[PDB]
Amino acid sequence: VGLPYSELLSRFFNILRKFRIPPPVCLRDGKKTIFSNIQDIAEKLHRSPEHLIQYLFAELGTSGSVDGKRLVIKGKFQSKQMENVLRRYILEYVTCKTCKSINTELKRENRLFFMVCKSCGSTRSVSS
Amino acid sequence: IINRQATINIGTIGHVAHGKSTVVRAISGVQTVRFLERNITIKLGYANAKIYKCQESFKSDKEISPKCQRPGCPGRYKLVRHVSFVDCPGHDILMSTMLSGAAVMDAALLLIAGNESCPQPQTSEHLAAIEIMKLKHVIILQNKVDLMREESALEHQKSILKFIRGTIADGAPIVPISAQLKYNIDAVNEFIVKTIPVPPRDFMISPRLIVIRSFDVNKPGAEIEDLKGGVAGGSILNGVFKLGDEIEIRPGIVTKDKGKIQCKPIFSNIVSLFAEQNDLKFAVPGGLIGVGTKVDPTLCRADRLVGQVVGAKGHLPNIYTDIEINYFLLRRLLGVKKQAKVRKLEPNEVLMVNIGSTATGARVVAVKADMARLQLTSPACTEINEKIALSRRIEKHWRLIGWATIKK
Repeated sequence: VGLPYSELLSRFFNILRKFRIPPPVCLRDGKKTIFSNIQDIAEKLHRSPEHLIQYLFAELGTSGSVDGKRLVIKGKFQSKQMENVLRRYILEYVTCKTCKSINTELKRENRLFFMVCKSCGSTRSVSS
Repeated sequence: IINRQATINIGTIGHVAHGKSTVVRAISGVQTVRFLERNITIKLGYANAKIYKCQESFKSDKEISPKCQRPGCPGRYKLVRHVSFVDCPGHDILMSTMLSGAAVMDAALLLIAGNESCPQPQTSEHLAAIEIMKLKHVIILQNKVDLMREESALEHQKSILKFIRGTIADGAPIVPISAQLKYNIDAVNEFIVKTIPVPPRDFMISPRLIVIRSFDVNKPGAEIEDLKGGVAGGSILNGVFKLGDEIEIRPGIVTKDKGKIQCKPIFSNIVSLFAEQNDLKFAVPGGLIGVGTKVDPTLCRADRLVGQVVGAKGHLPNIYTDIEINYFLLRRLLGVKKQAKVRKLEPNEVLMVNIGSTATGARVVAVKADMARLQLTSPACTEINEKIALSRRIEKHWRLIGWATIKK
């Protein structure tokens, strides 16, 4: 029977609601990956700096520490694969599938990360 | 309100990158297990939902939370039923797990998005499997409507209707839902109650339990003087279980390694039952329960108990490595957008055979017109007869060929 469905559909219908990438000013001078421009990235895209570091760690087996603006990360990583990583980060962590909102916040939800959006309150995969 | 455990097994079927897990989340509240040791052995996301209805109409009755302030009525919701979710993977490689899930299920939920193609193969295959393994209670759900237009959705619905006519299933409810917006779940809940009657189950019915997960409840730095028994994370199809019963694990075991595999089934006595949060004496069928038996914690390690069947004492299932199947083939393959004729079986070829739940890959030894001899790598079992679904690798994905029955 396709008659009580129609009403439901109608109800559903009734109740309904990129240049942002910054230039990475970094020398590929390696052995230890140094990102001095990362503060600007954090600022422009509206994000805490630590989350990006965490993402990087998740991507590739690295070990380092946070310093005030500048990063000391172990590894010789280039100005194109890091760039690719950045591009990915900007493609999925900034973007929310249901509604593209600005306000996104960090949450440690158990070992794998899952962030929350301040506008609606939805759990997004913070790994893929 | 007393904390009552699960009453009926509800499963979800669909396609890859649609968001079945998301749907499950929307329905309940507890996050899915999938996507190292704890909640990793099973490929089915565990979800605890609640059906408590207020009777102080249609959609304004069902709620997620037990506390009621949202619709308008000041009174608390009345006890109906508690439900658990079995989320099978909708991927083309791990179909064995899906098949395993299927036999455990009592109610089905189909998900189709209104943006992709109309005749979807995987969904069709799933439907076929459902038809095979005795699951006449099917509910159709629409996943994505917000991205599409007014008439497009209607067209999609019409197409769906056209599709479901020639099949065995005729009476199936249809609901439009959004997982991310959190709406129209109440209607779904209502449907779950109204359309599907709960089958009668006493304490005389042949015990039937299927173990998917294995638990070793041991703290890092605990003495031998105080030890907890091995916990088997298993779901009950039928038969009510209580504390103080004899259980046997039936797919056999490889112990002595030269050496024949002629051995008795794995006997065990129940110590404790782990459900919801607190310990309980009774176990209502139709849900995954951490059954703590006299089995070792060494056996319940990580990847040793995968789809192993459990039965109560005084019933005899059977250890099978070589199976005698009576198979029937269809005319043309179901699960393409390009219908192809079903070819005859070739000797020594990797196929996937699922006797009810037993997730097994089998090689063909002898080819006959009606009978087939199959050699199994992973262990399998036979209860009395059990409805069997067959699947073959032709074009990257597992594709259904027909139905089978064991002659023993």
